Amino acid sequence: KAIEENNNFIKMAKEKLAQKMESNKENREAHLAAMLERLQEKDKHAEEVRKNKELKE
Amino acid sequence: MREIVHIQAGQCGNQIGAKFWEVISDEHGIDPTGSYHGDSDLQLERINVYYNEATGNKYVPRAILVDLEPGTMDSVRSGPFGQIFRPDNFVFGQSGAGNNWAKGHYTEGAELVDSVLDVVRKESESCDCLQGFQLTHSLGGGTGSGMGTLLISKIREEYPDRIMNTFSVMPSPKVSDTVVEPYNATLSVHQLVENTDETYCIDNEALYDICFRTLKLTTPTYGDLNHLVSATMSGVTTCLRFPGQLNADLRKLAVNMVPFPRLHFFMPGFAPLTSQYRALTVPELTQQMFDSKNMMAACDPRHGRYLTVAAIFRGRMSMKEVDEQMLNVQNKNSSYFVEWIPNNVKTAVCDIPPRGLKMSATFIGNSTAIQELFKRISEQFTAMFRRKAFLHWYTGEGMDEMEFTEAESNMNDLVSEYQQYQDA
Ligand SMILES: CC(C)(C)c1nc[nH]c1/C=c1\[nH]c(=O)/c(=C/c2cccc(C(=O)c3ccc(F)cc3)c2)[nH]c1=O
Ligand SMILES: Nc1nc2c(ncn2[C@@H]2O[C@H](COP(=O)(O)OP(=O)(O)O)[C@@H](O)[C@H]2O)c(=O)[nH]1
Ligand SMILES: [Ca+2]
Ligand SMILES: [Mg+2]
Repeated sequence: KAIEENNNFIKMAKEKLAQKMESNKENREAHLAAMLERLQEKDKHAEEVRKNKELKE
Repeated sequence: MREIVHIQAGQCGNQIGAKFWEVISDEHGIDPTGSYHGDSDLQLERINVYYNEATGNKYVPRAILVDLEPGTMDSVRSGPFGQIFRPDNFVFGQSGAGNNWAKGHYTEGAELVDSVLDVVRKESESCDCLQGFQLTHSLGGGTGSGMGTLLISKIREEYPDRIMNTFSVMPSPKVSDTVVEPYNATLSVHQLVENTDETYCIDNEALYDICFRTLKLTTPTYGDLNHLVSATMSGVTTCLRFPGQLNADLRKLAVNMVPFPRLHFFMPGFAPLTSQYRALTVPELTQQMFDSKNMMAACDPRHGRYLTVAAIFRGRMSMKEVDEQMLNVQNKNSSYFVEWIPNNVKTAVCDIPPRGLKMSATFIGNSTAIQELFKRISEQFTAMFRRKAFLHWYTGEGMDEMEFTEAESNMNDLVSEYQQYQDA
């Protein structure tokens, strides 16, 4: 039982840690993905601005 | 039945156990390197009880030294009589037991127990007629308490017909290393109730008070407590270590002291108490050894009744006067001796006095007042256990709360059993 509980604690610490570090990488990447997607939306807007100058002449 | 195998376990066990071999080696004329330099043939007549004979006519104690850390056993080997012990009998682990019964009994000590039993078997093998085992330990720590009781349970399996006796030092807040002592002691008491034939209840409370009140030592060390212990250890082994027309072994003595199998916890005592010039008279020895102040277990014998008493007087005195004085205290205090065991006080005299004293007396009392000792440790236990305090140290090593609940109940049963014969 001493071994069983000592192993359980090591097991669940390792699984709790791996779940957090993977959940964190998902969240950080998704936060950076949204930031770039908003910045890439400005490039698509700036392309419509430059087209509406040439298509008005 | 001549040979006894001695085992000393833990810091305490090895400390008082070292003092035992210091005192008796002096009494038998054995020097620090093992050679005989006595004068009386009585010193060699029953030397086989505690010593093996070696080449060059050397005497080696039949002694096994156990601990879960090297520390204290390195101090034994360095100490005054440490060279006399057989090097193979020093059996020790490395990690210690942190005053933890569970470590001693179930994890750390389990790893070391079998190699201790190999040394026991080695000693028991070359024994013409092994009478039994004796053990020195504390019940308050981890090794002596937890492993010492584990050894006692293993020894009983392999040697179920041999006598198991212990000197078991009981913990007290007055001389206290850790708050978990009551836990360790309660777990150990249940083991001794099952697996020992006699247990000498050395109470550190009592040894402290004797050092403080009746010896005027303001700051008593463990050596001052151990001085009182070794005087008693010598006293209880006198009738086996010498003659004098007494035809008794550990079993014969056990048969006459223990009327009920579970009630084998004795109240040791010694007169005179020392730390002298005027030798005591026989009446003084008798009054002192029966006095509560001289008791090595902090109980009041007036609060119980004596089931049996044994007293062994050392020195050159009148056996007529001993008989008279021993009969005087019984017949003048007959309420405190049970009427339903006739002639329950027995006595012996040995001509050889111990070192320093011209005449002494060692008291072995099987009184029902020892319930006070077990009640005190039961109260300390429950104070913590009702809040499950400090249990994590034990559950971490695999133990359940159930085992504590059992042990609490087993000792309270012992107390109830002592109360039964006190009112009968
Ligand atoms: C007639 C007369 C008075 C002799 C008598 N009639 C009934 N009884 C008696 C006396 C004795 N009865 C005993 O049962 C006895 C027990 C005994 C013997 C040896 C060792 C240990 C022992 O636990 C020990 C000692 C040192 C140690 F390190 C670890 C353990 C106990 N000694 C006695 O002198
Ligand atoms: N009388 C006496 N008691 C001791 C001695 N050493 C430790 N103790 C007591 O024993 C208990 C501690 O156990 P200890 O033997 O040090 O632990 P272990 O080495 O793990 O068995 C405490 O209750 C102390 O009061 C000693 O030399 N003499
Ligand atoms: Ca280990
Ligand atoms: Mg200690």
